[PDB]
Amino acid sequence: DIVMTQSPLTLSVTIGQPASISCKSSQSLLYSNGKTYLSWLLQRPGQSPKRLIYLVSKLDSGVPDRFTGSGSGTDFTLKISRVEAADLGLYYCVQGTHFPYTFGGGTKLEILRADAAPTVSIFPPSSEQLTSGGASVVCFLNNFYPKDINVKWKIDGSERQNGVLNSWTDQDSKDSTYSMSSTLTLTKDEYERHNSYTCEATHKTSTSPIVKSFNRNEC
Amino acid sequence: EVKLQESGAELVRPGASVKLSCKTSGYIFTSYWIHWVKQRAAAGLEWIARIYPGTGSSYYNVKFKGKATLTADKSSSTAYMQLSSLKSDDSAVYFCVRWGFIPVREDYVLDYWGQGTLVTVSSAKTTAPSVYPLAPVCGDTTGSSVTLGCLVKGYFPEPVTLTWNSGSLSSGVHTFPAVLQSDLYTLSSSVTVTSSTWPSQSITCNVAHPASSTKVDKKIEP
Ligand SMILES: O=C(O)CNC(=O)CCCP(=O)(O)OCc1ccc([N+](=O)[O-])cc1
Repeated sequence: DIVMTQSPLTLSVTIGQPASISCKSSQSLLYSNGKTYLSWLLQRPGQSPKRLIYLVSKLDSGVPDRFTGSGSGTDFTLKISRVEAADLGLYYCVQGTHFPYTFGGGTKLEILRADAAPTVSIFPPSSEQLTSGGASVVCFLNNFYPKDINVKWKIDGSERQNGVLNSWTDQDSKDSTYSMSSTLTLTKDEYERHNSYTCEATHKTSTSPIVKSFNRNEC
Repeated sequence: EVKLQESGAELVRPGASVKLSCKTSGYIFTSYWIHWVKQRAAAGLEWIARIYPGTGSSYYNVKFKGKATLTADKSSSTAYMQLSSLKSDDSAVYFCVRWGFIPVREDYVLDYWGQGTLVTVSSAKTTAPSVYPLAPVCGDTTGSSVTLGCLVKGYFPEPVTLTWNSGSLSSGVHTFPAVLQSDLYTLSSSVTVTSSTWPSQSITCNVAHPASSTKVDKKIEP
């Protein structure tokens, strides 16, 4: 099968600036009828893919002409003259000149925005959960940028690494930030054996880490 | 108006078979090729096969020969894809697509995609989730705004549907992607409202898990 290679694997562009993605095929995509069947798709977060361009450079309807495609033989490029917040997502090139049809690996386009520090929140276990003998301590780290962040759990000053469940959202198109959830689960009896719980976030927006914490005492 | 309506998410046992449907509307069914595409959580797209409902003529990617079987029902305008000998690596989202390439013309018409059918191949059993309210004790924001949460844990299979106040509360909410741990999922969501809204008024987390016929509502109280 024809291998389709895309580069870069990921790109961070600021709104208003140009961008371009490259796609390389292992074999010429020039068909014997003189047509080159290379298309470009975009798949926005939580959506089905959707073509933007067919036959190397023809644009589909409903598509703004900020997007242009070009290339020939084995080399192709998608160019965005001016990036908008809506461009966020995964881009793919596909070839239909050779059977079976093969897709490129994908290129994630992320919007580069000004650095934003996380708003951190901490929650103790719910009475309802404790009643089942379990205890989950949750920490939300919302609306931050860049995406690289590090959170540490500490029980009475010591670092706990086992029992952590993290989850990150994808970049929000509305504000270009990411959010993250970190849940530390323990048994009810182990929970009641400690005093302070802390969630620490290390992120580029500061040299001293954000710390949200609570003491379980009584009442 | 072209619409490709795909069947619901499926929980299937290994070795078993699934028949996925793609009901179409708004165009002459027998006139266009329907393609099937696979997407496995790895930003990867793979072409499986295509069928011309007018003649029943089908083309298969050799990787899927034997595995997939396309059929089309001209009366109901529904295309189908049967997957057999399922194994865990077959778990993914499968799309039916009215791609738009007209062979005779060698030109294109707009592509229309189905919403996708997520297939989970597992022998894990269906499990209802436990829904816990998350009200602040220290981490909160406190002054000006406050953030509440909802923890949905221990369920199988995906998906679960989570809303706040039936969906009337949509701004300021972040629902985090479910994470599977030991054949069970965990999902959480946060909602930030002003200090004047809550506790003054009611804020509930609505959780639904159709796989288990579960529908629970948890009010976030101080
Ligand atoms: O079949 C062949 O061998 C020769 N090639 C052709 O006849 C033309 C194929 C054209 P094209 O429609 O671009 O096929 C590629 C192609 C088809 C479907 C698809 N999809 O995502 O649904 C993605 C890509």
